[PDB]
Amino acid sequence: NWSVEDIVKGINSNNLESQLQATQAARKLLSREKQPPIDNIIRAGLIPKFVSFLGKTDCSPIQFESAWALTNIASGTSEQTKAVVDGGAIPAFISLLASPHAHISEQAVWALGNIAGDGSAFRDLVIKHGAIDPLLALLAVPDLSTLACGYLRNLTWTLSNLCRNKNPAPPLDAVEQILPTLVRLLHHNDPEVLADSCWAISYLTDGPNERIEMVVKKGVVPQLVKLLGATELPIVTPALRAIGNIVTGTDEQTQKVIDAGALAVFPSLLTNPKTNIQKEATWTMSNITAGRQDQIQQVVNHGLVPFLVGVLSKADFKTQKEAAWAITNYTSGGTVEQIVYLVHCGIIEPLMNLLSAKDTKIIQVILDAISNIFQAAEKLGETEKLSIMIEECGGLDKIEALQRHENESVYKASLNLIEKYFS
Amino acid sequence: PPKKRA
Amino acid sequence: GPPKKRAKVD
Repeated sequence: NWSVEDIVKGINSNNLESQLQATQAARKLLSREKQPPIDNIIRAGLIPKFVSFLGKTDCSPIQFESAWALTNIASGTSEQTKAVVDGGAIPAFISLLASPHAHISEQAVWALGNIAGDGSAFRDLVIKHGAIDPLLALLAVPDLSTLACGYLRNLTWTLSNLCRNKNPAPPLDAVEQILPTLVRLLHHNDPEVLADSCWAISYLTDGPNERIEMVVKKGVVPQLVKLLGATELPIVTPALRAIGNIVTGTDEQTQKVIDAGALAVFPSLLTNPKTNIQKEATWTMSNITAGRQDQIQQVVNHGLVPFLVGVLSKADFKTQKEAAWAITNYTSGGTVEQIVYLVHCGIIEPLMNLLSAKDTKIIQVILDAISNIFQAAEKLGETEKLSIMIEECGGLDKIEALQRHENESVYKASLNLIEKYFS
Repeated sequence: PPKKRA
Repeated sequence: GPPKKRAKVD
């Protein structure tokens, strides 16, 4: 347990072995204390010395200890990560990727992951210094299973951070260069590699349709759907986010998710005990029911309309809001027969019950859906029978309440629904 | 029927 | 999402 002052004295000794012992002491402070004194180490001026130790090819022990110390400094706040970058650490760590010692190479991988993890600017700076080619070179083996497990997890995680963040998204050419390795990782049977590989794919699909397309073109949707059914929540969470991202794209991109068999997983996703899974699954459904009528029909055929009735009836409120969107999208683009089916499944009562929500947006969304359903009933001449159903379950009074509702945008719909179907 | 990100 | 950064402990 050295003091920072003694570490400084050791590192200033210009005795390589004294410097190694002091760098190890610094590593132990940074790795073993519960509040490690990162700012004290930075204020002491040690980062430039640590960075210069990364180049001591003749003393691989001090390369490792300084790489570890700098890794942990870079794991902190953006200002602490910036201190590491400002000391010249990026090119030094990239050079260390070529070390013949796997534990040192791996430590450089980890440190670069922390730097890129800070945000898009340091991510793009790591890329501009040329990290991608040597990172990918470490994974250029015929079978990933011959690599050490911890080593492969660290590389996967660092590559996922190079895929991470928007404003801006990563450079298109970097994504194109990383994707084949990422795809291979996505097929590797280590649950931690799979989780982080899924996380990377979820970042790359979180963008415009052109970004979605370069992922979908690599043929990963069947594997994402397989991972969608995993037992490990750390895998299902990013797989579902990536699937949800993809169906925000074109109808054709959405069709590849359906073709791959994703909808057969949604009975369990839409009833999942983890609130966030249910919410994301219902969000995903809302962007599928915003699709074509044949895509709505596959939602019907897989039996998912009763599950949407269920989440609308009872779920966390944010999940109920996504379900209200799913219904408004369904009623907006569905056929009359599909909308009739929705009503037969019991959508009206849970829809009316949510008109008591304090949230203004969900009220708007629901009234829109009710408008769409009446439009279907107009083409069948059944507008009265529906207004009976709505009054029968107490929905008519909530319509009455809402044309005294403060917000600008509930009146015109309450108003009009009454003028047309209730007076 | 519009898709909502993200 | 998952953690942006990771410290190496012990």
